[PDB]
Amino acid sequence: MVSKGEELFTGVVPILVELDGDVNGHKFSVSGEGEGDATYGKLTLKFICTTGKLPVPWPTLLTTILMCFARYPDHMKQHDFFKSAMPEGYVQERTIFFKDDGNYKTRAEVKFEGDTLVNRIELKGIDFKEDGNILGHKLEYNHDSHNVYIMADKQKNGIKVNFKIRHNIEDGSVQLADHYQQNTPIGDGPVLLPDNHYLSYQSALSKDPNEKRDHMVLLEFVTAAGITLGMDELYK
Repeated sequence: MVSKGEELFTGVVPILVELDGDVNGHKFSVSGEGEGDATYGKLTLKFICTTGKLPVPWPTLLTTILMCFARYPDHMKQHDFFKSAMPEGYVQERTIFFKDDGNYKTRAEVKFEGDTLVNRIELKGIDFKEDGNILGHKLEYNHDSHNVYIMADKQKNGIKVNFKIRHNIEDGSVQLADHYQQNTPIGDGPVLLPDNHYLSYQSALSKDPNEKRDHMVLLEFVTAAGITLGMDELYK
């Protein structure tokens, strides 16, 4: 018997992900599996495009395909909306605007099914350029560190989240992907509404040498942190 969602994350938790996508009319499905351990903010997953070739680069899907696995330090545990909403889950919705190119709109449900934390997602992408960095597969196979800023959404009883991913391109340029995100509880019970804070992300992208299908192996580390008030040196 558990009184708080965070109690479900004291050990290793199995994960499943299932994604149905449609980008410029190219339809695909992705299945993922692995495990998360919130005590050190780790996720490890393997994803497979089960319908054939992925029509977009794996790195553009990475933010879409589990913030409940962040490590929140003791002094911040009262700000962890994500686990508080468990086991019933939360909905996570985004629009991601790729600068000078198309956009993804996503809706996901993250919730326990039996002992397993399951992320089920629909993604629709429109207005992409056939010869742009996305459909043209010009992204490097990596995803650099990023800090995502979170604030409470009082009226929806959830949170709002914005961040700007800088995807590296083969030619040395970057491709910006503006993320706008909202999460709301699935259940009707109380959740923690957090003060403003950060999640620090790292992601390491690899391939399984024995895997011949289109796939991505992913490791994420995620830890929560507070903010500091920047000051211009003039004011110090």
